[PDB]
Amino acid sequence: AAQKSFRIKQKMAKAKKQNRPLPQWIRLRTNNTIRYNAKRRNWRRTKMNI
Amino acid sequence: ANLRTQKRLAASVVGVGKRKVWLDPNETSEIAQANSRNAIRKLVKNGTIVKKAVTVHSKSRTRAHAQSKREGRHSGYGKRKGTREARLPSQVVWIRRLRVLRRLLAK
Amino acid sequence: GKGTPSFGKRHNKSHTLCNRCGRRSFHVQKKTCSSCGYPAAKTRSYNWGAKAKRRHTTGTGRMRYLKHVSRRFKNGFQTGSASKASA
RNA sequence: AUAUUGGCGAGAGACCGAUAGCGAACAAGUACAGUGAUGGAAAGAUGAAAAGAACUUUGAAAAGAGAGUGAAAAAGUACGU
RNA sequence: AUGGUGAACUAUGCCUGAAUAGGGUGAAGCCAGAGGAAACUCUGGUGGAGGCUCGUAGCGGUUCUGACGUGCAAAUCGAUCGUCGAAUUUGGGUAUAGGGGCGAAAGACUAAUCGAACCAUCUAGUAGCUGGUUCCUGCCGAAGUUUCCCUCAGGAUAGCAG
RNA sequence: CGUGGAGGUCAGUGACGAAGCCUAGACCGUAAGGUCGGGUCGAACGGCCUCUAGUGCAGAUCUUGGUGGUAGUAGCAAAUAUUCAAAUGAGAACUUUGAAGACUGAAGUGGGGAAAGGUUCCACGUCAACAGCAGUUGGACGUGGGUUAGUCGAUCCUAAGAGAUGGGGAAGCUCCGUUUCAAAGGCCUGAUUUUAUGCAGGCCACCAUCGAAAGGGAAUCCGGUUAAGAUUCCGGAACCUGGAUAUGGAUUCUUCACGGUAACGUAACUGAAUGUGGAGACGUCGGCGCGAGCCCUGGGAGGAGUUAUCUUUUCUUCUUAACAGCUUAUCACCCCGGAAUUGGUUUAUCCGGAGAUGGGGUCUUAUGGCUGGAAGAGGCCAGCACCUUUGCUGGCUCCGGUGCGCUUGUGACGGCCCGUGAAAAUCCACAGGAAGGAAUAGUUUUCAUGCCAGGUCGUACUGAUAACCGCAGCAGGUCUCCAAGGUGAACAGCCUCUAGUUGAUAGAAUAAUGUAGAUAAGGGAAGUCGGCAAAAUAGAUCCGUAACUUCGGGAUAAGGAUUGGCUCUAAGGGUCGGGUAGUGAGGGCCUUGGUCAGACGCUUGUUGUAGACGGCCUUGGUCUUGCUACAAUUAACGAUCAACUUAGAACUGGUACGGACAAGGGGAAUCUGACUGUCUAAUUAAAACAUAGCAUUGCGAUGGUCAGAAAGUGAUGUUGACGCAAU
RNA sequence: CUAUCUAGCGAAACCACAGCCAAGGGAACGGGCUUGGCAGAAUCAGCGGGGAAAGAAGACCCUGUUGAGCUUGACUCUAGU
RNA sequence: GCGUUGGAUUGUUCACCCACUAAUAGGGAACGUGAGCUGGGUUUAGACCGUCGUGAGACAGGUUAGUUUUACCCUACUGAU
RNA sequence: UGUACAACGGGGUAUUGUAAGCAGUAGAGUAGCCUUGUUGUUACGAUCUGCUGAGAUUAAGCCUUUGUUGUCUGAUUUGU
Repeated sequence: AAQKSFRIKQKMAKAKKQNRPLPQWIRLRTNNTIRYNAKRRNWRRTKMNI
Repeated sequence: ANLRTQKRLAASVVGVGKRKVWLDPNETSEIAQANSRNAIRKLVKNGTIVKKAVTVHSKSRTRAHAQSKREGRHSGYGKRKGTREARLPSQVVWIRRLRVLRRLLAK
Repeated sequence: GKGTPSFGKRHNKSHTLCNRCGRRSFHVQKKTCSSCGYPAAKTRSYNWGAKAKRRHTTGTGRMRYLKHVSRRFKNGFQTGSASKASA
């Protein structure tokens, strides 16, 4: 919100790091049952609510 | 080739808006190579991007039209849509009348 | 309009992040978090809500101290160092 | 000597078998909805072993037809039956 | 019934700021002139008042009972409308909370819900009242009648039946 | 009969193949069902004697999941818009570029933000999915980059209010109050030379904390630079605060300054406790004066446009910041002087013996002017050639005018009130006199200069008929600054310049019935519950206007006459000048000589150029004047300048003229509420509520009304009968 | 501008099964029962009679020994005084 | 077989008048006809007056204001292949 | 391959209402000037007149046409 606060920004910086797909190596791991990033967050469909 | 970025950049370096920047299509081969303001800047001096000089808004009728009114034309009852006070308030006419009486007596 | 046209007049915030649990239940005007309670000296947990208590009891975090307490008593709260037996 | 669906450590059953059994056999108090107290799911089984398809051809490719792998792909990852 | 949450919507008060083209009408006060003996009275200028007025921005919405009415829309669009410098419109902070708040009152508003909020627990609340009530074959096989009951869309007793 | 499991048994069946599933193939039983054959398929299962139960299915507007007909149908129709060519691409009504045609028309479909969103910002590559058509395009996908602060804000103060102590309640979670029944604090001088900082006195008493990134607030701007940043980065130029130290100046044996009669001034020109004063600090409306930005416009220096004909034509550049020196206004005040024959004076009538008019000065410095910053900056143009990285040489960047013009700021005012329209931090000043001080120098760090530091947090983008909220990219809602030209009263409607879009599925005929615009001969409300919808007048100027009344209104009542264009007429202002002859300056003194700053400019010197043709003196023809004269005055005149407003006269147009837009139907009455106003936000805007007015009631606080579970608790009450409370 | 046709996209409401009538009886105004009339693919655009069409286990009336709001010389209590 | 009207009042069924005309006859079809229209009346909720009730409220009382939705199905009908 | 057809053009019919340009001692008049006038012309001047009873349009569902140019064989289907 332009004139933000560090508490809010520290949370947004956390969101940016976790807004990524799986690196390809994950799918090749032994006994892997994970195929997609179920925690994906986008700015259109869902809101963070800080 | 997508030239949207170049049109945006050319607008800022020249100063005028995007409606007065001219990026010809005959040599568009190297326009897309310009991915920087310095690259666009040399594209202006050589003659690639002309300034597309401003559209004329000539107030020639108005100067003649206002000339007619100053002569005493278009001053009839059918040329007026407001009361005689909206056009020229009686207060101003009174103020213009006092301030010349006050100074004349003082003079 | 009590419906859609009145849902666009809401751009303020009533609650905000709770400095103690971070659940965004800290009422601004009331200055009291509605989920745990702050800056009250006690975390609110009512017996009429059992799912809510189950969401914040021991086991939902890390247990930075109690994961070792069972192990520490598992031997008898020894202190010092270890000896050399063989190999 | 008495009680103890909480905590730890164990042994069991004419119990349930994954639309059942705890809400959750799975990154389950998770995603998500609500300004809030709160509410809250869906999701198991390719094959013994990826050996998960070299290479030929068509197509811009996605893919198809062959070939090949594999007992078997009427097992090819949108994969037991 | 118990215990908690809610005035970011709207209801009211306070603190703090912000917004309201252009015309009409014309009050005091003032100036000059005229009349008359006085009392005083008329004429002509300013003057801008006035919870006034025509009318944009804004706020509501009267009518077409128009459009739509599985819509752009859980109430919107178009025309026609009332008001528009004030018991005006509104931002932010704050205060008032459930049989309690607030109400220029309409039982109106209280975050699509209110002549009585939302959430969780008691709670699988109680129902003489509707609905459903999951395989075959064989044998027997009825009643809507007596008496009593605040009893007559129900029971108990006797009867019919196995 | 059948289903999930348990005990026993058939040494039961079985990957040369169980279970499960399919099978208008066969057999048995009346039936519940059981057996076999074939295909599919790969790990367990069956018969019998018993036991056990979460044991049977068609529906309970039954739970979960899935799929149908409807159906390839309804529909993808508001916001006046599209077309051609090339490029890319396998694949263009939609991507890009170019050329047209339009729209928003500057209360934007433009530029920035508050809340909100959180990387949507920018670059590369890319189309499985989303963009209800498509798509090599994207606010989508994968990978990366980007937010720079002593000055902008948060930080600090306090408002309405929240709330911790001491206390008092409450079994208690906690409630009351927050300065009240609390002995609640640090602070300058001196001691110094173990005193580190204690100690001996002068002292003051406030009395937690939080609470408004549009309330108060110490200090900065310009040029330029990224793919995305800037008042933050580069360059240049500032100012503020905290601190340390000197240099320079003033002060002084009249030891802590002078001048002016005075308002006051001079860069400095001692000074504590305590007290006082000012700023912060501030209602709304109306007109007037002045300033800035913009608008209009003349001359000149350049560029671009038209040029069948005409136009000394049209458009465009000509700009100057924060900060600093000098200077500048109303208002206000000071010295002389003294007033009626009362006078000054604003658009708006206030002032004057509590002392005017007049003459002379002081002050605040908003604003404005010259200069420095700063023309080496930016802008408009000509030559040079660099696949390039790019620059050099260069010219101008100048002088004006007007205005009820719009926006805005400010000043002196006037109107309004039973509303007279915030606090504190902070900063400064005055009274006071403690304390210290001279020249052999002591102060002076609120005089000039010099030195150092300014910590943390935010800075990207949207801010909306695609970035926020309405399940969605939903015609809804959301606070604010800037805003041009013309017609026109106008921020009205209509067209355009800057800027931005050209976006919301398309192609062809374009049946009915529709939605939205319209037009209809004669009559005319005969229609309908009701002229409901449409229609007419509807701008401006002149004439004229009744019943009634609370005398203010009704009333633009009702009802009549004109409106275009060309050529004219008249009226409405500003600024300057009220003489001749001799005389002094003709404070321009140009002109003739040069005297010598007459010099730069066109590494010493060669010798070449102008002296900038200018300080300094002239024998001079060189339109302001003090003196005398005629006699000085009337009539008033003459010269320049640039605005619109009003009225009138002829002519003219197939009698058209508010020619588009814009824009009141009117009158006689009746019922009822006095009026302005308010409510059933989503079917009732009303004669309903409210309002002023009137009347009644309670109450003199050890009280009246009301709250609380108590309280050493509160609301009225920061109140007092002309008040509060209930009607 | 739709409606119409075409290129692309592409639901919902509703659905015992389906859809030609007269008369009769019938739960006494059924498309299907009976008796007669009649009946020839596939369909397209309108239309509105009907399917007692759709939307909600009628907001009217009654019953229930079902409630709620309000009122009072109903009954029983109660904070306050 | 054919024709049975135009108007004032009332929401009006009804009724009474004006007038023409040859005449202004009675009726049924879910008291024909609202997915044909209108909403004038009765019929939710606002409000006023009179009577009744101590009151909240009651009245064929009188009066004013009061969102009326969907066919993109089958049949029937109107046209077409 | 036809006095065929089509597109232009021509003529007719019709709507319309008298243009573009030049010229005019037409023009309410307004002012400069020079030989200063017995129309003095220059500049402006709504409008009017003469060619202009013209100009424009004339078929998309008007009529005719020997004139110029151009076209005349693509696909599918059918038997007792």
